[PDB]
Amino acid sequence: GIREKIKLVSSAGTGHFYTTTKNKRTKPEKLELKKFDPVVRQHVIYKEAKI
Amino acid sequence: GFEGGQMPLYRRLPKFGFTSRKAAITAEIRLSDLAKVEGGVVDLNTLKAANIIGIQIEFAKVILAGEVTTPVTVRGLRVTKGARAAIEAAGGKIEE
Amino acid sequence: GSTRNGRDSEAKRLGVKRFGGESVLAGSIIVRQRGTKFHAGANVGCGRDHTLFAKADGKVKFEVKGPKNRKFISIEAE
Amino acid sequence: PPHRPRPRPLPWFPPR
Amino acid sequence: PKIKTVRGAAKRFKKTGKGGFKHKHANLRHILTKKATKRKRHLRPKAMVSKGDLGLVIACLPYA
RNA sequence: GUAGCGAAAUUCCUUGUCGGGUAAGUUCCGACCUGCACGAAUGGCGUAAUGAUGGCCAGGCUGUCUCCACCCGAGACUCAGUGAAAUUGAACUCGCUGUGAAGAUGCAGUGUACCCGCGGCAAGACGGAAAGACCCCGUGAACCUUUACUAUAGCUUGACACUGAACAUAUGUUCUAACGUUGGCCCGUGAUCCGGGUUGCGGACAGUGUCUGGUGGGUAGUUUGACUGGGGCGGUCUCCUCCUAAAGAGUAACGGAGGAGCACGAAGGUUGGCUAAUCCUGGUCGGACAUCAGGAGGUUAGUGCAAUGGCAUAAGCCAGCUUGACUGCGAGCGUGACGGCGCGAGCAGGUGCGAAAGCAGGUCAUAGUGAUCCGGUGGUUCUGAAUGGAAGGGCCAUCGC
RNA sequence: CUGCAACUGUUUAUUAAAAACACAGCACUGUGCAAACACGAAAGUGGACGUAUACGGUGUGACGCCUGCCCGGUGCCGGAA
RNA sequence: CGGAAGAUGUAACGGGGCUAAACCAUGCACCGAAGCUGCGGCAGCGACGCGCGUUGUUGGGUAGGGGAGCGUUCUGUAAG
RNA sequence: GGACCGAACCGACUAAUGUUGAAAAAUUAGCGGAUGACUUGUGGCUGGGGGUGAAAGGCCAAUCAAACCGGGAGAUAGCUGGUUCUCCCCGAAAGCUAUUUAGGUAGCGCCUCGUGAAUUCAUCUCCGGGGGUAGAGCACUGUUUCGGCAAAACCCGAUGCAAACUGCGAAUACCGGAGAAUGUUAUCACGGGAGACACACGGCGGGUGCUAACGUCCGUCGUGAAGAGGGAAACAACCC
RNA sequence: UUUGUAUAAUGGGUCAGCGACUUAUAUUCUGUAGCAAGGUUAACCGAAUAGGGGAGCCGAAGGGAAACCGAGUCUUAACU
RNA sequence: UCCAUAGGUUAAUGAGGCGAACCGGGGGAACUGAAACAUCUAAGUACCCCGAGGAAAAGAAAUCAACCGAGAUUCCCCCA
Ligand SMILES: [K+]
Ligand SMILES: [K+]
Ligand SMILES: [K+]
Ligand SMILES: [K+]
Ligand SMILES: [K+]
Ligand SMILES: [K+]
Ligand SMILES: [K+]
Ligand SMILES: [K+]
Ligand SMILES: [K+]
Ligand SMILES: [K+]
Ligand SMILES: [K+]
Ligand SMILES: [K+]
Ligand SMILES: [K+]
Ligand SMILES: [K+]
Ligand SMILES: [K+]
Ligand SMILES: [K+]
Ligand SMILES: [K+]
Ligand SMILES: [K+]
Ligand SMILES: [K+]
Ligand SMILES: [K+]
Ligand SMILES: [K+]
Ligand SMILES: [K+]
Ligand SMILES: [K+]
Ligand SMILES: [K+]
Ligand SMILES: [K+]
Ligand SMILES: [K+]
Ligand SMILES: [K+]
Ligand SMILES: [K+]
Ligand SMILES: [K+]
Ligand SMILES: [K+]
Ligand SMILES: [K+]
Ligand SMILES: [K+]
Ligand SMILES: [K+]
Ligand SMILES: [K+]
Ligand SMILES: [K+]
Ligand SMILES: [K+]
Ligand SMILES: [K+]
Ligand SMILES: [Mg+2]
Ligand SMILES: [Mg+2]
Ligand SMILES: [Mg+2]
Ligand SMILES: [Mg+2]
Ligand SMILES: [Mg+2]
Ligand SMILES: [Mg+2]
Ligand SMILES: [Mg+2]
Ligand SMILES: [Mg+2]
Ligand SMILES: [Mg+2]
Ligand SMILES: [Mg+2]
Ligand SMILES: [Mg+2]
Ligand SMILES: [Mg+2]
Ligand SMILES: [Mg+2]
Ligand SMILES: [Mg+2]
Ligand SMILES: [Mg+2]
Ligand SMILES: [Mg+2]
Ligand SMILES: [Mg+2]
Ligand SMILES: [Mg+2]
Ligand SMILES: [Mg+2]
Ligand SMILES: [Mg+2]
Ligand SMILES: [Mg+2]
Ligand SMILES: [Mg+2]
Ligand SMILES: [Mg+2]
Ligand SMILES: [Mg+2]
Ligand SMILES: [Mg+2]
Ligand SMILES: [Mg+2]
Ligand SMILES: [Mg+2]
Ligand SMILES: [Mg+2]
Ligand SMILES: [Mg+2]
Ligand SMILES: [Mg+2]
Ligand SMILES: [Mg+2]
Ligand SMILES: [Mg+2]
Ligand SMILES: [Mg+2]
Ligand SMILES: [Mg+2]
Ligand SMILES: [Mg+2]
Ligand SMILES: [Mg+2]
Ligand SMILES: [Mg+2]
Ligand SMILES: [Mg+2]
Ligand SMILES: [Mg+2]
Ligand SMILES: [Mg+2]
Ligand SMILES: [Mg+2]
Ligand SMILES: [Mg+2]
Ligand SMILES: [Mg+2]
Ligand SMILES: [Mg+2]
Ligand SMILES: [Mg+2]
Ligand SMILES: [Mg+2]
Ligand SMILES: [Mg+2]
Ligand SMILES: [Mg+2]
Ligand SMILES: [Mg+2]
Ligand SMILES: [Mg+2]
Ligand SMILES: [Mg+2]
Ligand SMILES: [Mg+2]
Ligand SMILES: [Mg+2]
Ligand SMILES: [Mg+2]
Ligand SMILES: [Mg+2]
Ligand SMILES: [Mg+2]
Ligand SMILES: [Mg+2]
Ligand SMILES: [Mg+2]
Ligand SMILES: [Mg+2]
Ligand SMILES: [Mg+2]
Ligand SMILES: [Mg+2]
Ligand SMILES: [Mg+2]
Ligand SMILES: [Mg+2]
Ligand SMILES: [Mg+2]
Ligand SMILES: [Mg+2]
Ligand SMILES: [Mg+2]
Ligand SMILES: [Mg+2]
Ligand SMILES: [Mg+2]
Ligand SMILES: [Mg+2]
Ligand SMILES: [Mg+2]
Repeated sequence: GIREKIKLVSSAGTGHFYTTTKNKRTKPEKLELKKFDPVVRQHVIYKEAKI
Repeated sequence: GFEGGQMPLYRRLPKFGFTSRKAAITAEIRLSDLAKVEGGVVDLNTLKAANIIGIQIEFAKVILAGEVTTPVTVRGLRVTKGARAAIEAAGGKIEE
Repeated sequence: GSTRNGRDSEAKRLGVKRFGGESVLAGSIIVRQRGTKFHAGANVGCGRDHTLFAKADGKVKFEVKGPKNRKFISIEAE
Repeated sequence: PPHRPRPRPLPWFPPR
Repeated sequence: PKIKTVRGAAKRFKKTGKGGFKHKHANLRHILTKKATKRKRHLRPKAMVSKGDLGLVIACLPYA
């Protein structure tokens, strides 16, 4: 039980977020993925934030 | 509700929703009820006098249920699309 | 003394659900299996857990094809 | 070993 | 005296047209990150109480 | 762990060993020390006297006994009078061997036995008596304990109130007028109560109220699991894989064996490519085994982690580009008592890889988990207790113990 | 001859009289008097018409010879920057 | 056939007894149940014709479900 | 003089008796104290989580780890017992799952009553299926015995063993389709009412145990349970 | 009461008398009667088992957490 | 203690005690239910105490309502 929960927040400023987990020791760099934002209905960049 | 000690059904399921106060003072009127008022003017007060809706009802909707033969003037009530057709077909008119 | 055993898992109800000649609707599970003891033939799909399911209405048909003598399940559109 | 206690008396009760 | 509603049951079940009951699914309050989206999406809509359970529900909600 | 004591009111082994006593002594007395597990005021060691106190020995004495006999009285027994009790399904109520809710008057087979009293005896009627006190069980009870849980009287701390004035630098000293007095004297008064008066002594202290931290078995209410070849002790309790399991599914035991309570932004997606172990032969350092070449071999390898089923079109290995580990849904189906859990073509939106057909809603598959309530965070074309707002509630997403 | 308790006492009315309780003696400790302490929402009362050679609590248990080491734990006492 | 000992009494064919009245084989007779058939009767369910007839079939039961009744006291019918 | 012996008086160490007693604690013979921390009369005070206790949880009106009387009160009792007239029809279960659950209870299964929809369901025949059991085998995973070749293993042979071995593999069973005949509609759905969730033995397939148990735990069928009659001397569960 | 009792498991000495599924209200289902897209009144008034009293209640519409829409509605940007 | 006050004496008037329920107020359980139990329940019940009357208590809006309005208290039926 080392992987901590994180939220990936939309860059579209919709407030929509996905959640996932992350090994913060091994991979300290912030996760950044293009994901579908259903509010704007577009693939936008999602960036890591605190759960 | 007791099931021998197993979490009962009404406890293992989540609560949901809230109760509207506005719903309590809202009523539905059938077309069949429009003929039961006195004068041929269906308003909130004539519906109450005719014992169609309760005394504390503030809002009422006429819905397409039953038939309306006579012409009636509906005043102040909401009316469904289907009910509007039926009332106007019977020679009535809907006043906002 | 005592025992160090005494454990097992729930039975998973695997196996053939629809046998040869049975008429199935599309979507119907034909076999539940760990790994592909049977392989998907015509009009049969393989799910992520290697469940074989009908992709069309028809009759289930088992058949052995190939040099390895692999068991295929297919749906004969009927 | 013994399977019974040695017999004892009961307390007095109004008899009838 | 009047039968009393089990008030907790009345907050969890609502009677439908043909006289069944709808309820919200369990398992969508928390610990959501680990659950598949498909699983969660299927828990969102209200479901109907099953045959085995109706008797229990009806007993709890005499004025439903 | 000293002095002292020690097989002891303490020594399990143990009737320890040695000595004394007896014909013979698991007890007794004296020692030894190997004190299972003595030991100094929950006192150590001694100790005259005392004891309806525990142990052992001897003299005397004896019907305690060898082994009983006889006798005197009171009953027993018979007659007259009076006249209970426990118990009791019904009885025409024998032995034996077998049978059988497994120890028979009552069943089977068989043996024996004319009907009925009276005195006696207690082997049986699982005799009478008391809904077993042992043992277990009940989400019974009581009382007791404590560093069980939760409270709480009491004790204690500070804040505010009753409670004031000077002075010096929140703290101290001084003051008197609140307040205290279980000091003295006077009066009510014939009164060691009480009140008033005068005076002294304390004095804003003490003390009391409200609030507050600590302490609190002093007291109270309670809790203190289940399974179990009785209970306890031990073990176990959810999930995954195999076997038991009787060639569909399912299938028990405190049956036989192992695992889980995760990992991974690549170990996911896609496109293109690729194919193992082991051994043999030769070769710098180089050896049984490193890397190189060829041959045999044919998956005996590999698969993030158990086991099983799978895997070459690889699900195994390598590289490029990526975020489908998408959002809304879902014909149909599997599996559960239910809560639930699982598989899923296809449809819409938007995406990645590929020339394209296509493939992609995580991972070869099956473990890696937890309902509800209460609460948190973000969003919201819902609600908003006269009205506009807002709080609060709902809905969607998500989190916590 | 010997265990235990010094002794006289006390005790389970109704299965235990004892080696148990008490005891004189010993020690520790609290208590300055409106005493500590106890009964009592309180007033009061006992302690005591007593005053540390007194009173309460606790342990030990005549007498003789004696009563060793440990203050880490728990309590109590004291300190306070 | 021996191997082969147990406690109240034969007591390890139920007994008497048996040399078959034992065992094996084959056969035919008979006995034997509340089974089956015969005769008479009752009831349930269903056909079939018009409540009745004809006919098939069914009728062991604990928990328990369903159906139909008896009788008791009291009220009306009953100042009968 | 809490001194000695010993009556009264106060106690209560031993034994016998008595034990539906003469007596709900005594009698008889012995026994301890007997100027004291003695004993006794009369009156008084202490009250129930309270008293009082030279301490035994003793005693507080024959009652004491919380008196007695009345009340809350018909406390609660998942436990035991008991539950009253008649006839007719059908007729279980002693399983699964969950449970501070295990002798309780709940959903489901099994019973009954009612309503509704199918030539629904069952038996047999034929047809289409998957199987990995019995058996067998030994390439595989392990195990085993002996040989022939060799730096004494492999290679080359012979021989066994396996619940957790399979290069093989039945009978049955199960799923589906078609067809006849027969059957109390026996199948399915919904609704009213349950009971039951201690099972027993016998056969067959097994785990466990000693291929011990009238043992224990599963599967499956039968009987008992809830079933009388005949047989097995007698004998729920065996035979008819 | 039990898997199972002649059981040596429980209970009853016998007789007579008494002794255990009730009552109220709510709710659901069945039967039956009335009326029927309607049905029915409560308290109360009334000398009135009449009559009045329709306050109410149930039903004739649902969907949605809700606003709201309505033979549809919810879900969704939108549904095959 | 100088006035005074406390105190004292006499007179007049009244009170006290009892009572089945009902009523207002001061105190106030536990068993029990929650299938244990502590919040909660039982229940402001039982019980104790004080007071009062033929009744008691309550009562004449610093009340509701919802932009329309109502018009003290008490009791009954609804709302539920
Ligand atoms: K010794
Ligand atoms: K010792
Ligand atoms: K001590
Ligand atoms: K001493
Ligand atoms: K003595
Ligand atoms: K006989
Ligand atoms: K005889
Ligand atoms: K006898
Ligand atoms: K003064
Ligand atoms: K002060
Ligand atoms: K305490
Ligand atoms: K067992
Ligand atoms: K046993
Ligand atoms: K990849
Ligand atoms: K890749
Ligand atoms: K002695
Ligand atoms: K001594
Ligand atoms: K004595
Ligand atoms: K004592
Ligand atoms: K210490
Ligand atoms: K210390
Ligand atoms: K006296
Ligand atoms: K008491
Ligand atoms: K008494
Ligand atoms: K059940
Ligand atoms: K039913
Ligand atoms: K082999
Ligand atoms: K069996
Ligand atoms: K039968
Ligand atoms: K029994
Ligand atoms: K008995
Ligand atoms: K009813
Ligand atoms: K009706
Ligand atoms: K629709
Ligand atoms: K309580
Ligand atoms: K309970
Ligand atoms: K309890
Ligand atoms: Mg109305
Ligand atoms: Mg398995
Ligand atoms: Mg949520
Ligand atoms: Mg010795
Ligand atoms: Mg010796
Ligand atoms: Mg001798
Ligand atoms: Mg000695
Ligand atoms: Mg000692
Ligand atoms: Mg010392
Ligand atoms: Mg000491
Ligand atoms: Mg001593
Ligand atoms: Mg006589
Ligand atoms: Mg016998
Ligand atoms: Mg005789
Ligand atoms: Mg005798
Ligand atoms: Mg007896
Ligand atoms: Mg008993
Ligand atoms: Mg306690
Ligand atoms: Mg309690
Ligand atoms: Mg247990
Ligand atoms: Mg199987
Ligand atoms: Mg099988
Ligand atoms: Mg089974
Ligand atoms: Mg992978
Ligand atoms: Mg507002
Ligand atoms: Mg407001
Ligand atoms: Mg000795
Ligand atoms: Mg003594
Ligand atoms: Mg003495
Ligand atoms: Mg005694
Ligand atoms: Mg005695
Ligand atoms: Mg002592
Ligand atoms: Mg003999
Ligand atoms: Mg016959
Ligand atoms: Mg017959
Ligand atoms: Mg006949
Ligand atoms: Mg019959
Ligand atoms: Mg019958
Ligand atoms: Mg003397
Ligand atoms: Mg005495
Ligand atoms: Mg005497
Ligand atoms: Mg004397
Ligand atoms: Mg004791
Ligand atoms: Mg007494
Ligand atoms: Mg008590
Ligand atoms: Mg009560
Ligand atoms: Mg009772
Ligand atoms: Mg029958
Ligand atoms: Mg639980
Ligand atoms: Mg075999
Ligand atoms: Mg059970
Ligand atoms: Mg059982
Ligand atoms: Mg069984
Ligand atoms: Mg067997
Ligand atoms: Mg058995
Ligand atoms: Mg056996
Ligand atoms: Mg039974
Ligand atoms: Mg029979
Ligand atoms: Mg028979
Ligand atoms: Mg017979
Ligand atoms: Mg038994
Ligand atoms: Mg019998
Ligand atoms: Mg008998
Ligand atoms: Mg009997
Ligand atoms: Mg009994
Ligand atoms: Mg009896
Ligand atoms: Mg609606
Ligand atoms: Mg409770
Ligand atoms: Mg009066
Ligand atoms: Mg008044």
